[PDB]
Parts: sequence; C-alpha cells; structure tokens
Amino acid sequence: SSPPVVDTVHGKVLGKFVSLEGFAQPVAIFLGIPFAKPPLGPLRFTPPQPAEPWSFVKNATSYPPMCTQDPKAGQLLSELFTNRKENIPLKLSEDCLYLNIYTPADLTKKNRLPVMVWIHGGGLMVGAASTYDGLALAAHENVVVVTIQYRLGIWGFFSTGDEHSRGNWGHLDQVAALRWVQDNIASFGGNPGSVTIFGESAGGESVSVLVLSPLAKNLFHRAISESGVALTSVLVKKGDVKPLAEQIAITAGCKTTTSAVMVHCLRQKTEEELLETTLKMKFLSLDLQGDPRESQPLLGTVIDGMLLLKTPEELQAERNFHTVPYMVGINKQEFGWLIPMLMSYPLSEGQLDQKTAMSLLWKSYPLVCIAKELIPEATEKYLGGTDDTVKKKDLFLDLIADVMFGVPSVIVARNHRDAGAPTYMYEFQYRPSFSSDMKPKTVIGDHGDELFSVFGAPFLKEGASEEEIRLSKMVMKFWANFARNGNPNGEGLPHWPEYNQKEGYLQIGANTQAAQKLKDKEVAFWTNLFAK
Amino acid sequence: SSPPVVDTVHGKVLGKFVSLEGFAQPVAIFLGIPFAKPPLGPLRFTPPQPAEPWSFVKNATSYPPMCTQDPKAGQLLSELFTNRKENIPLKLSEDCLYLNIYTPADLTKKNRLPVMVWIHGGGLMVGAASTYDGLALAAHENVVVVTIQYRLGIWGFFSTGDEHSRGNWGHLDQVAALRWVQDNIASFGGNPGSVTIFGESAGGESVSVLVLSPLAKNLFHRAISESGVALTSVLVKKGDVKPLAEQIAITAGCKTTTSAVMVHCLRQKTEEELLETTLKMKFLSLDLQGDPRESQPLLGTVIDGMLLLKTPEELQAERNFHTVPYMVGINKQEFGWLIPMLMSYPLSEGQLDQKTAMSLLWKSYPLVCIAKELIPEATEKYLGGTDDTVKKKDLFLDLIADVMFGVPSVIVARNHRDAGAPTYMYEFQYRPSFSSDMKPKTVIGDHGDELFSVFGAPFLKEGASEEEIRLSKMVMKFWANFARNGNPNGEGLPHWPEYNQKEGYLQIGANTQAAQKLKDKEVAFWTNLFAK
Amino acid sequence: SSPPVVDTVHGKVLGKFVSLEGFAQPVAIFLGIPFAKPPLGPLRFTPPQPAEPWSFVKNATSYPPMCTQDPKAGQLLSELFTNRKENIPLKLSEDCLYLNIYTPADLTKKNRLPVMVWIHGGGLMVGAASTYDGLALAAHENVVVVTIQYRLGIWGFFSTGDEHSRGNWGHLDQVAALRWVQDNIASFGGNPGSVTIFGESAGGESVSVLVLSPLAKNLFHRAISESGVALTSVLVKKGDVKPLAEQIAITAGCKTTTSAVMVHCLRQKTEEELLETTLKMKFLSLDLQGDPRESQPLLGTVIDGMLLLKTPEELQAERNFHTVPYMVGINKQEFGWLIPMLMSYPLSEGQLDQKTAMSLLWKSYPLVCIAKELIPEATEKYLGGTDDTVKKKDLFLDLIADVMFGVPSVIVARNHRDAGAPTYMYEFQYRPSFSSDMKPKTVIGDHGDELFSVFGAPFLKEGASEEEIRLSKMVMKFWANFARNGNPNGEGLPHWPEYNQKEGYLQIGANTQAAQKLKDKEVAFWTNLFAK
Ligand SMILES: CC(=O)N[C@H]1[C@H]([C@H](O)[C@H](O)CO)O[C@@](O)(C(=O)O)C[C@@H]1O
Ligand SMILES: CC(=O)N[C@H]1[C@H]([C@H](O)[C@H](O)CO)O[C@@](O)(C(=O)O)C[C@@H]1O
Ligand SMILES: CC(=O)N[C@H]1[C@H]([C@H](O)[C@H](O)CO)O[C@@](O)(C(=O)O)C[C@@H]1O
Ligand SMILES: CN1[C@@H]2CC[C@H]1C[C@H](OC(=O)[C@H](O)c1ccccc1)C2
Ligand SMILES: CN1[C@@H]2CC[C@H]1C[C@H](OC(=O)[C@H](O)c1ccccc1)C2
Ligand SMILES: CN1[C@@H]2CC[C@H]1C[C@H](OC(=O)[C@H](O)c1ccccc1)C2
Ligand SMILES: *[C@@H]1O[C@H](CO)[C@@H](O)[C@H](O)[C@H]1NC(C)=O
Ligand SMILES: *[C@@H]1O[C@H](CO)[C@@H](O)[C@H](O)[C@H]1NC(C)=O
Ligand SMILES: *[C@H]1O[C@H](CO)[C@@H](O)[C@H](O)[C@H]1NC(C)=O
Ligand SMILES: [F-]
Ligand SMILES: [F-]
Ligand SMILES: [F-]
Repeated sequence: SSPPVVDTVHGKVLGKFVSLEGFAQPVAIFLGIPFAKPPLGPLRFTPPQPAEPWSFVKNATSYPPMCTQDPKAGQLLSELFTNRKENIPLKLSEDCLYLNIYTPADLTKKNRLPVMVWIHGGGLMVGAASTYDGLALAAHENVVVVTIQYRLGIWGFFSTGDEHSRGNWGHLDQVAALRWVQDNIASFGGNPGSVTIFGESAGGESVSVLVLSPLAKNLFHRAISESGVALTSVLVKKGDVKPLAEQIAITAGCKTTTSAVMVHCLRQKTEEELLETTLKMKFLSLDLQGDPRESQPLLGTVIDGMLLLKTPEELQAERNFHTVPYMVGINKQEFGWLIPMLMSYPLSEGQLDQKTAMSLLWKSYPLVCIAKELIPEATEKYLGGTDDTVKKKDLFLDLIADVMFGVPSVIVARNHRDAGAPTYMYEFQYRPSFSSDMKPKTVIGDHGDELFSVFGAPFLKEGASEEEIRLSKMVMKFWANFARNGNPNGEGLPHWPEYNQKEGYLQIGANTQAAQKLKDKEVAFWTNLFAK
Repeated sequence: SSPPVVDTVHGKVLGKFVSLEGFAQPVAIFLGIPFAKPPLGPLRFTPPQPAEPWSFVKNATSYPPMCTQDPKAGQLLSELFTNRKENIPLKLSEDCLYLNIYTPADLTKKNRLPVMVWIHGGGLMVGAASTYDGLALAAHENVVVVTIQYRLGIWGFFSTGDEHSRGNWGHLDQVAALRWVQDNIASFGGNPGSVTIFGESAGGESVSVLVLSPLAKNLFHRAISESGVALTSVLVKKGDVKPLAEQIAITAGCKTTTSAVMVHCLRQKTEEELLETTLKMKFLSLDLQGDPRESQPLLGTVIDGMLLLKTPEELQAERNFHTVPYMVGINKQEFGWLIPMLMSYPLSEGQLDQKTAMSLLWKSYPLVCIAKELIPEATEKYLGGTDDTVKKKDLFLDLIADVMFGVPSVIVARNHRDAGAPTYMYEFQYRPSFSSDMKPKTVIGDHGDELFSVFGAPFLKEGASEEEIRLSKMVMKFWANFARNGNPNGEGLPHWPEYNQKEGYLQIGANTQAAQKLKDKEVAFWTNLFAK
Repeated sequence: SSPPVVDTVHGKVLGKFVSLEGFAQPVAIFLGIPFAKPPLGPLRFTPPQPAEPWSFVKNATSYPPMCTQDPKAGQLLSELFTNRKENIPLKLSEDCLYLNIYTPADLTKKNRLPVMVWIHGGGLMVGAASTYDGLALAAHENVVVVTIQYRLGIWGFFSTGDEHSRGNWGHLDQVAALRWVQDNIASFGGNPGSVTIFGESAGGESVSVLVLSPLAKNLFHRAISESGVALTSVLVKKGDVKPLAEQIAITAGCKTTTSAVMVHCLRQKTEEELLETTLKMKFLSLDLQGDPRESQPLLGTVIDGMLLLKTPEELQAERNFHTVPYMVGINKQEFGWLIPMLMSYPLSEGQLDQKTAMSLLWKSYPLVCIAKELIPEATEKYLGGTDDTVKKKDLFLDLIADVMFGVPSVIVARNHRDAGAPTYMYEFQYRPSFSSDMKPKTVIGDHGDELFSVFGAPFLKEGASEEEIRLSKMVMKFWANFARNGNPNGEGLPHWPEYNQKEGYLQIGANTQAAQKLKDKEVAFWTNLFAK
C-alpha cells in the first residue's frame, strides 16, 4: 500500500513498510526524524532547542548522519556492533540530532504499545543509531523501538566548569529525545505512558545518569543498563575540569584568558577544525609515553548543576528520588578482546608477569583509577596464583573488567535495591557467531556480545544456529516483558529472581539459569582497597 | 519652503520638495525609508523582520543601495528602463530593504490620496526601485507613488525545499513593505484603504503571486500586472528544488550533507562570495551547450507553504478566495529585442529557417519549457507561414512571447474573470523615442516599452513628440482612474471595455481603441498541444 | 576562620579576607564579579545584557581583565594612579564587565553601610578598576567600596549616529553595574538605599552624564565629580558623528556603504584587529602639523536619544528631574604635568612666547575647542602680563586647565545649585609624595593628585608623613560623610559651606579652609569670549 504517513506536532512524516519473515503486519520504519534544532553556529555548546516545524510532508526514508567523530573508529565500531547484514556507511555532520523509529503497530488503528528507546554506546566519543536495526525486536515482541543520537566528544561534552559552558550537551540531547517521544510517540502507535530506556556501554552509563537526573524525571518508566553505569569512572569526570578545557582550547589554537573567551573562540572553529583537534587529542587509545594521571581518555559526564546536582556516588546515596524498575547486567569477559583491541592495548605476547602487569596496570590509570600504592596488592590479588604467565594475562583482564563494569554495576544494583525500587541483574555469557575473525574463540561474553541477542541479529544476518536463534528469542522476550510490566518474567521463559537481599541474578547463555551474589566477593575486595 | 518632516511609527523622516514644470503644488519626496531590519548575518535566507525605531529625525534624502546583483547587468537594465533624464549610479548591498515615496498631497493637511506601489522587474535577479522616478505620475494624476525593493537572486530566493530555508524571501519583503504602507501611508497623505500594486515583468509576476497569496490579502485593493504573471513558468519552480540548492552550495564551495548544513555554510559566506557564485552561475543568459532541461535560467518563486500553499495553476482554480480589480496587460512584441539582446541569443544574421528554429526552440527549454517531441508541431504552426527567413525569425520571436506572456496572461485573466472579479486587459503597441540606439526601429511594443508612458517619461526627458506626450497622459490617466475606482474609464479617454465573456480589451498606442478575444486562437493551440 | 561566601541573585560568590593595621575586623574582598554577560560576538556594540547565573560557588579571588586598550598606555596610567604599594599588571580582553567589592562589614551579621561606587578615568580609552584598592577607604570610613569597569574606546563608544549603533555602550555598562548594586549589594553588608557614585577625570564626566540621564534615575543617591564634568567638550561629541564612524571603519578595513554595513563588518573584526585599529588612530597623542580641526581626540559620550536626550548644556538648563546632592571639585594645576606628559607636549623647553603659544593653543583645538580668531584674545588675557617666557609657559598651562576643568566645573555646579539641589565644591592643592620622579616639584595639585588622599594611599604605600596621613584621613572622612548624609560636615572637621549664592567652596590641602567664588573671574571671561 501507500507509504506510512504519520502526523506529528511539527508536521507530517513519510516512511516505508518493511515486512519481516513470519509476520503478516509489515513494520513501519521512519529514518532521520529531527527531534531538535540543528546545533550549529551559536547553538554549539548550548542546550538543544526544539525543531522548527515543516509545511508539507517530510520524507523520513534516509539514514541520518552520525555526529562528528573519528570516522575510522566510528565505522569500525559500527561494523562490530551492527545487527543487520551489511553495515550501513554513514556521513558525518554536526546536524545529527535525529532519531529512528520502528513501529509494528497498525497505524490505521489506535495502538498504545510499550516504547523502548535505545541509547548507543561508543565511550561518548563515537557511535550512531542507524547501526542498530529494530525491525526484528519490534516485530517479535510487538513494541515500538526508537533509536536516538546525541552530540559526541567536544560537541556534546566540552565543559569549562562554569556557566559559560556547563557541559553534558550530549546528555541533554538524550533528554530532549525523551520529551519528543512523550509528545509524538502516540502518533506511531506507542504508549507514552510506558517508555523504557536501554543502552549499552556509554549508552548504559547514560541510562544510569538519566536515572539519577531530575531532568529526565517522568520521561521514562523503566531502565536497563548493559555493561555500563554512572559509577563507571572513566565516563565521569570528577574534580576541576578547567585544565581539560584549556588543553583542548590551546590545541584548537584558542586563548585561555577566560572561560567565555575560550567558548567564543571554539564556536568560531569549523567542524573540520574541531575534528582535527579531536584526532590530535587521541581519546580512545592507551597513552604509554607520559604520566598516567595526565592521560585524558574523554570528556565524559560532569556535575553541571543541571542534569546532575552531584556525583553519582552522592546522589544514589540518598533515597528521595522517583524510582523505577532498573535492570543492570554485565558480560562474562567485558575486557575480553573488543575494548583492549580498539584502545590498542600493549598485551600482544599472550602472557605477562607481576612486574610487567603492575607496569601496564599503572598506565591504565585513566581507566581503572588505581593509585600506584595499590598497584602491587591489586595485581597480587588477581595474579598471585599460577606461575603460568598466560593464565596471568587472562586474570589481568578479569582484573580490569571487574573495576570498570563488574563491581560498579553490582553497587548501583544494590543501592537501587535499597532505595526500595525493583532491581534486576544478569550475567551474559555467550559467544555469538557474528564475532570478529581476529577474536580468539577462547573468549566468551565479550563487550557488546549481548547486543546480537537483544536486537535479534540472528533474524537479519545469516548462519545463525537454531541454538543461537532461540537464545535471541529468549532475550528479546525477557527484555520486552520488562518494558511491559517492569518484570522480565513470563510463561515459557526461565525464572528471573528479582535482585533483592538474596542478590539473585540470571545467567544467560547456552544454559540460562538463576544464580546468586554476582561478583559479591570481588566487590568486597575493591570496596576496601579503594578505601586506600 | 522647509524640508517636509513626516512622523512614522519608527520615527520622524525628513525629505525634500521638488517641483515639476508647470505644477504649483510641490511634490514631497522621501528616499531610502527602511521598512525592515537589514537582512545581514543570521537574518540571511530568513523572513524580513520589523525595522528598529530611531531616536531623532532621520534624513531620508539619499538614494538607497540596490540589492546585491550582477553590477553590470543591473546597471544596463537601469539605463534601459529609467524614466528620469540622467541615470542614477547605484550601490550594491544586502542592506537594501528600502522604499521610496512620492506624494503630491499637502502634508500640512489630512489627505487620503490613492496609493500606487511599484514593484520593479529583472527576472528576480537584478533591478532596483530608484530606477523609476514617481514625480511625473504623482503630480499628473495626484496619487502617492511608492517604489519598493526586495531581495534578489540567491539572497531572496534560495530554497532547500524544506523548513531549513523555505524560500520566497523576496516576496515576503514585498509583503513587508506592503504592511509598512498600511501602517504609515496616511502620514504621507495616502489612503491605506486604497492601495494599488503594480509591476512589470518579474514585478508583474510578483503582483500575480500576491493576488493569489493568502498572506497578501488585505494589503492592497487593486492589482496591475504589466508583462508577467504567475503562469510565466520561467519564474516559478516546480518539483524538487533540492538539486538547484545543492548545485549552488557546491558552486559556493559548500558541503551538501543536509539542508541545514547547506544553509549554515552559505550564511557564513561574504556578500561578495555569493556575488561571485552568482557570476559563476551565469544566470540570465541562454546556455547553448549541454542539456536544455538542466539549464538554470534563474532562482524564482517556489511553493514555500507560507506565501504559496500550492502551484498557481491549482490556486486560480478555487473560487473561495478574496478577489479585487485586476488589470493584466502585454506588449505587442514581448520577445522583440530587449530580452533576446540581454540573454545573448544566436540571432545575429537577422533571419532563421525551420531547421535552426527547432534546434533553438529546444535550447530555449528553460524559457518555454516545451517538450522535444512537441517542437516540430509548435514550429510548424508558427513558422510554416511564409518562406521568408526573416519573417520566420520574427514569427519565432512571437512564438516565445506567446508562451512566456501572451497565453499565460490571458489564461490568468479569464480565471480572475470567471472567479467573479472585475478584470481588464490591454495590448501596448508603440515605440518610445527613449528606446536604445541599438534597437531596430522596426520593433514596436518591445518588452518594457509601456513603462515610458506609465511613468510619464515625456515629462522628465527630452525629444518626446507631442503624440508621445499625449500617449503618456492617457496611460497615466487610465492607471490612476483604475487606482481610484478599480476601473480605467473616465471622460476624455477612449472607452475601455471590461474583460468579461466578450473578452474585450484595449489596444494602447497611436490609435487607442477596443477589440476582442486577445490571443484567443493562440491560447487554444497552446493549451491543446501541452495537453498531450 | 574560613573564606567569605556570599549568596547573590545569580549564585554564590567566594572572596578572601584582608586585615588592615588598626582594625580588628578584617575586610572581605571580592575580585572579578561579573555584572553583565560578556559583550562578545553579536553582543558587541549593543546594550549590556544580564549575567548568566552559575550553579555552584564562584571564586572571585582573582583580578579580572581590563577592557581592550592600549596595553602600554593602560599600564602606565595604572602605575601613576594606583594607590597600592605594588602596581598589579593586568590582562586585556573584551570580556571585561566585572566589578570588585571591598566590605568592612561583618558578613556573619546584618549590616547596611553606605555604598561608594567608583568609576575610574582614562579619557574613555584606557583604565581599569583593579588599579584602585578600596581596602583603606572601606576599613577607615566603614563603607562598602565597589570598583567597576566599562567598555572603552571603540568597544564602548563607537557611534554611527543612528539606531544601527547609537553609542554610549560604556555608559550603559556603568548603569548596568548600578542596577547590579541595587539588586545584590545587601548581600555584602551594603545599604542599597544609600549609593554614592564618584569618579575622577573621564570617571568624573561619566558621573556627570549619569546625573543628567533618565536611565540612572534612582540608581544612586549622591554624586561626586573629581576633575571632569559633562561640559568638558573633549569627552562629548556634538554634531554629525557619522564622519568619525566611517573614518574608523576604513582604518579597520571595512566597507562604508551604510551604517548597518559598517557595524556588521566591525562586529566581524577580531579583538586584535580592533586593537590595531585603535593604535593606528593615535587617539591619545596630539598632532603637531596639518589641521587641528581635522584631528580626532577620542570617541566620547554622544547624544543617543536613550542615555542623553539632548546636550548637557540643554539638559542642565532645566530643573525637571530627580535632584541629588552633587559634589564637584578640581585641582590647582589640572594641566600641570600629567596630561601634557601623556599627550607629549612640545613644552620640552620650559619656556613659551606669545607667538609659539598661539600656535600650540590652535594645535590643541581638540582639547580646548577655541576658534582661531579667538586665540589671540584669550592668549593675551593670560600671557599678556609678564614678558617672562617661563611664566607664560605656566600661565599657558593654567589656560588649558581652566578651559577643560575650571570653568566647566563651576558652571555645572552653579546650574545644579539653581536647580535647587545640595551642591558643594572644592579645590585640591597638595603634592603627594607618591608622585613620579620625572615630575617637577614646582607642580602642586596636578591631575589626579587627590586620588592618593581619597583612597588612603598613605595607609597602603610607604613613607607618607604624618601630614599626608592626616590629609588622607580628612578627605576620606569628608567623602564618607557626604555618602552618608549628602553633607561632608562632621565632628573633627573644618566647616565645608554649601554652594549657595555666596558660592563658598573648600580649599583642601596642607592648610584646609573655606573660601568663596571659585574661578569666578575666569568663568565670566570665558563665557564672554565664547559668546562669539
Ligand atoms: C539525504 C536525503 O535524502 N535527504 C532527504 C531529507 C532527509 O530525509 C531528512 O533530512 C532526514 O534524513 O528530507 C527528505 O527526505 C524529505 O523530508 O522529504 C528529502 C531528502 O531527500
Ligand atoms: C551612506 C549614507 O550617507 N547614509 C545616509 C543614511 C541614508 O538616508 C539611509 O541609510 C538610507 O539610505 O541616513 C542619513 O541620510 C540620515 O538619516 O541622516 C544620513 C546619510 O546621508
Ligand atoms: C583565567 C582566570 O584567571 N580566571 C579564573 C576565574 C576568575 O577568578 C573569575 O572569573 C573572576 O575574574 O575563576 C577562577 O578563578 C575560579 O572560579 O576558580 C578560575 C579561572 O582561572
Ligand atoms: C588481534 N590479536 C593480535 C593478533 C591476533 C589476536 C591475538 C593477539 O593478542 C594477544 O596475545 C593478547 O595478549 C590478547 C588480546 C585480547 C584477548 C586475548 C589475548 C594479538
Ligand atoms: C544589432 N542587431 C544585430 C545586427 C543588426 C541588429 C538586428 C539583428 O537582430 C536579431 O537577430 C534579433 O533577434 C532581433 C531583434 C529585434 C527585432 C528582430 C530581430 C542582429
Ligand atoms: C623633563 N621636563 C623638562 C625639564 C624638566 C621637566 C619640566 C619642563 O617642562 C614643563 O614644565 C612642561 O610644562 C611639560 C611639557 C611636557 C610634559 C610634561 C611637562 C621641561
Ligand atoms: C518522498 O516520498 C514520496 C513517496 O515515496 C515520493 O513521491 C517523493 O518523490 C519523495 N520525495 C523525495 C525525498 O524526493
Ligand atoms: C574555587 O577555588 C578553590 C580554592 O579557593 C579551588 O580549589 C577550586 O578549584 C575553585 N573552583 C573551581 C573548580 O573553579
Ligand atoms: C542630513 O541632513 C541634515 C539636515 O541639515 C543634517 O543635519 C545631516 O547631518 C545630514 N546627514 C548627512 C550625514 O549628510
Ligand atoms: F561506550
Ligand atoms: F523581470
Ligand atoms: F580620563
């Protein structure tokens, strides 16, 4: 029939139907819907403003650009995380505040299906929404899937520490996309009364941040963090952020007389000029030559006084905030291959010794945040075993993963629980067939592996076994049920214990079964070690 | 006496008194009155905004700049259409939103004289208001004459097809200046309740557009289109305008990743950079090599969705719309010398044959928009007459004139007529003594020839025979009478029948008398041909 | 016990304590508090906009930058006027709208002490607030002292003479600071209901202008003009100013097609570019050859139609406005050494004859504004006496001093008196030990010599004698009493008569006592000569 045409507040939107195998009702897809005014010129380094309305019918049938980022790194991550057959090459632009919608609802009628907003990851430096296709999830579980984008790197996170540039522009874009949904999603057969935000990695941490922010209050009703939370140090800048702002400005060829002078100067810079600055800063690579405490991994989240009134530690410590069902999960080997490879980690010999371990762990300061006085003990706790240099390197990775995702995730889960809100945890342990060739088959539950089950990659790509297909059908149902009742459980699916005092979590993989006290031991150790 | 000082909404304006040979009543003249804020910087490619108010008295005693255009092309047209003796040298600037006023009213007393607002032509690419002196008309028929300006070329008509740059900036200016008139004319002895708009060529097509625009309603009560209407295709863009925008962005050295990207980039360019882009484009000149269907004649009117909700063809269909007295006229030989000479036509030998005719007609695509399979029938219907190559060249010029003005003008008139509103038509056939020395004396009723009678050139220049002086007097009468009563008739003047079903019109010239069915046979042929 | 933290409408401010010998209660100092939004980008050449509120605690413990100016000239004047022991070197920046506060109040309690707002001088081309340390005056007279800054030169006074750039930006900033004081001063223990503005030189003229401006109505309750008033021609521009605008524009490398075009262009220029333009104009210096009337001193105050509705002459002619106690004073030798030296006067021979003098006075047209036909007359009235060139040189200095400050000051005073408001006058006659070596010891009461006494330099620098100390205590007490009651009289002080019909004034110096009719003779004379 005639392409799908939905009416929104700003104007009519045109899309295209896409039927999936085994589903009569085709899925309506809208690509590149603007949810905010293009942040160009004077709007750079400022909160997102509403999108100007249009006079006729807007054709939303073309993938939007991805926010300015390292094009090589961007395309690489996309190819590794995409759930669709062939990766979709994208263009770069500052005009990237768009979102993609996938509704399996029959627009001719009135439907109120649950809405699931996806926040992509990429360390807040790279990524896009187009990378994730929701055609499968939307059909198999009959939910309206929405993928959003937000300013990355300098454009979405540059902060001078004061009012001239508070920061968190990227986080504000997410909040704006959430309001867009509350105001228009009903036009796509989605129930604005039931919105679930979920994201992986930096997207995960973003979810945690939104769950603690007063600005997002009432913009969602359930949240899910996949391998990433607000306690994930590397993504949250604590202390005086001024030194960073100046370092960036100097590189860009700007004076540092005052804050307003820097912001003004940086606004004058071109996109290419700021992309070059980015490349020079080398944000997603382990800095070897230099002091570990001087390596700037990124311009993560900050305490601007708007989105976040104080550090995540401080905020969660209190129990006076709108609580919602929150699902926090991690993978078996978060630091298995993906992250180390991208960051170009030194580990290439396949083995390591205490001395070298403590040497590498040190330079990993901008990631784990371990005082040089805690290096020995930390290394001993994980490598103080077998003489096998090879088995050491493996325990070294588990060492890093526990500090970045493991312990943090569990902590957030505990606090949310104590806050008196429905909490859930899981430990994904599986090795997708879509993995990379360079990835050693001895790795399972790597960073981002759960993505393929979540977005039903086995229903779009080819070569998926019946075992890999069912696993996905299970995850999608678990997720979708949560978006529906704030409870993953359902008929035909194993039992998922709510993370309470017993601290029971679900283990997903070849064999999905419940368990208890995830990393419980690991947490204890670090909680004391970190206490100096 | 002392310089006239009128009080307007945004401040007091100072002018000067000028006396015309024989008239005791001195005419108050104001030059350079702003009717909007200068469309500089971010205000480029945006609607005109109200002008900021001034403190003391503003000297409105100097000619304003003409809108940025091809300085050479603009200077030529100014010297070929000016009715004043010596041609005034103008300056270029994006700061060109001014209007000139000519009032014979006695400012010392309340006066409600009819107001005639003039809209200059020039293919929407060149032109200016200072070119036309309103002294003679204002004094002879006692009416306030107002010449207005509007953004041209890229500045006034650049459109990306969407909300990022809808377009028709130039027409919105025409509207702004009209609202200004309704708000201030009374202070100049003019009656806002009786404003007549009239223009020639592009100024004519503009009147035709305002007559059809829901925004213009109530800003004028009488319309006059001299050689140019909404059906003159060359000036109206249909279909996706996105290609033209992208071609312009590229020529200016801008990326085309998205609409917003283009507009932002172009807004960062200097006036001169856009003027160089203009010259590079080579607009008003016939392209003889390439593809006629791709040739870009100019940047005209589009369907923004604010000024025009749909194409003129569809608009004139409806009856449910406000209607006013409309006078549509054309010249004997619209494609006689002027236009061809300006666009550099291959016509130099002074004759033409059937074979070279069909070829030329095709390259003339951007003007007559005639299919390539229709060329044979069209050429045979006009040139199949005699075997005289010279007559074939003249009958070929009649071909282009009919398609660009003849047929369009009549169709527009018949629609206004059947719409239930007073309509009037005429055909000017005379050769002013103010013609160029380069125009053959055999050309009678060439494009723009009426302008000399309309603006009483015979009373400002020299060499005008009494016969020509007489023609001018009659013309200004009819006009002013039409302005006064929406009817040209008045004792002392030949009778001008209303354009009703008998399709009676007036032939102006040495011998002025009525006739019937103007271009009747012509309209039939062209409507039937295009039907295929 | 802990750094001073104060809450304001815009956010928290953090200062520092500084104790002054003789006072138990340490003074709370706040440096660099923003009272407006940085006048950058499109904000240049526009009214000051409110400052953006900050989220946490802002540290105002660092000296703010001074507005862009001649770095050399700026730093020189600061060392010559500074009352602190060591001159503080400052940075330049368009982001200069800050104010400094010195409060002797105990912020742990509720206090409401009189507020004295200082407006530094420097011909509206240079100067800073930081130059003046309020520590002494604040502690000694128990009053809150506020030092403000305002846009200088082109940035603060560029006028096209119309609505596209009225001018007086620098005066608007001063008014913007006064509003900030009324909204937040109570947080600093200040009494918003008792604000006294005072300034020296261009600061004196500013105060004088604020007294005639409707915009300053109810923003201060007492005024003090030290050596400068609104009748000091040199700082006030009369007549068409457009010619000056164009002159700057061309120098800066801009077009001059229209006013809007000129302002649009200058806004594009970088700080460094406008600064280089400043240095080129040679604003401070004096041209010895050419034509005196073709020179150009500066960009003083203009008649914008906002800040000032008409010339100070016309405005003071009316007794229709808010009348507040006004104190106007001058020094013994206004043109004794300081100004001449800074402009580089050819008086490097210490001698001057009746013929060489008539030449200088003419060349000094932009400073005295005297028709060349009058030069001979005036020159006689002063130098027509002794045949001693050495005395002629001195009498010549008295000539200029009387025309710039002497006569203007008394006239301004008398008019205020006749308006029926409290008036007072004084004449400082002392030679501060904190003078410059290169300064002749025969010069007593040079321009700005009262500043050392007013700001208590004897209590900040070293070597002051018991006499110089006593003088400073007396002056401060006099100023503080005036701020308190609008009357300088108090116990322990001589009697300062009001400026009624007897025209009594105070002779401040080593021997302070009252007198009558200040410059009465000179006032009568000049008024006559100028009557031509
Ligand atoms: C690259 C591209 O095709 N641009 C298209 C854009 C984009 O879809 C939107 O900017 C969101 O991507 O808008 C249209 O689709 C539309 O509204 O009619 C037309 C145009 O073809
Ligand atoms: C370039 C130039 O000379 N500017 C002139 C302008 C123009 O009138 C307006 O810009 C409209 O052109 O304003 C004046 O006339 C005026 O109001 O006193 C002064 C001046 O003569
Ligand atoms: C570069 C500079 O000196 N500016 C400084 C400003 C100024 O103190 C205020 O803006 C008043 O001028 O704020 C800081 O001191 C601060 O709040 O800690 C840090 C910053 O470095
Ligand atoms: C892309 N990798 C390169 C070539 C193949 C693959 C394994 C090898 O890595 C190592 O020896 C590391 O020690 C390592 C890294 C990541 C996971 C396991 C082991 C280096
Ligand atoms: C300067 N002109 C050149 C040589 C003489 C004169 C007429 C001719 O004109 C044309 O071919 C035109 O196409 C034309 C103009 C006007 C009337 C008829 C035909 C070409
Ligand atoms: C260096 N100066 C020389 C010798 C001592 C001192 C004073 C004198 O000049 C004057 O008295 C002039 O009045 C003057 C001219 C220029 C600058 C400052 C003072 C000339
Ligand atoms: C928009 O889509 C419609 C229907 O698919 C099509 O007719 C039109 O050409 C498209 N417009 C664009 C973006 O070219
Ligand atoms: C504020 O000042 C304190 C010291 O007084 C300093 O430690 C801190 O860095 C400043 N705040 C910031 C982050 O600007
Ligand atoms: C405009 O004319 C008036 C009338 O004397 C004059 O005051 C003003 O300066 C003139 N403008 C210019 C810049 O020529
Ligand atoms: F991430
Ligand atoms: F035209
Ligand atoms: F000064």
